Amino acid sequence: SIQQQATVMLKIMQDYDWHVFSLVTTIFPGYREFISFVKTTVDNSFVGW
Amino acid sequence: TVPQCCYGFCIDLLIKLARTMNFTYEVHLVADGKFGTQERVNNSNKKEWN
Ligand SMILES: *[C@@H]1O[C@H](CO)[C@@H](O)[C@H](O)[C@H]1NC(C)=O
Ligand SMILES: *[C@@H]1O[C@H](CO)[C@@H](O)[C@H](O)[C@H]1NC(C)=O
Repeated sequence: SIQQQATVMLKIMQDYDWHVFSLVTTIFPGYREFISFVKTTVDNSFVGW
Repeated sequence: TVPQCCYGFCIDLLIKLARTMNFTYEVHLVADGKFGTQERVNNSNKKEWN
């Protein structure tokens, strides 16, 4: 699903030392969950980059 | 969770605040017995304090 693919992409960003990123999304209805998940992971700061 | 008798500077300040702002004090000790900060635990996915 989108949730686990997002985690894999965030692990890829952890690798290669990529810390700054921008979100570009379409009006596709199936990506509001993606935006919410990315925002929640950004709010998660106890671990990770 | 037996009731103890804790007192000192902080309780005096709390009593002053309660008298000045109509507060009621229900002092209870922290279960963890520590100040509590950010730390990593099992299933490290959510950000939480202790
Ligand atoms: C809190 O401050 C406001 C503004 O000064 C005051 O009107 C109010 O009475 C205060 N609260 C108490 C419990 O006194
Ligand atoms: C505290 O409560 C009593 C009764 O409820 C009231 O008469 C008194 O004015 C209150 N104190 C303040 C600072 O508002």
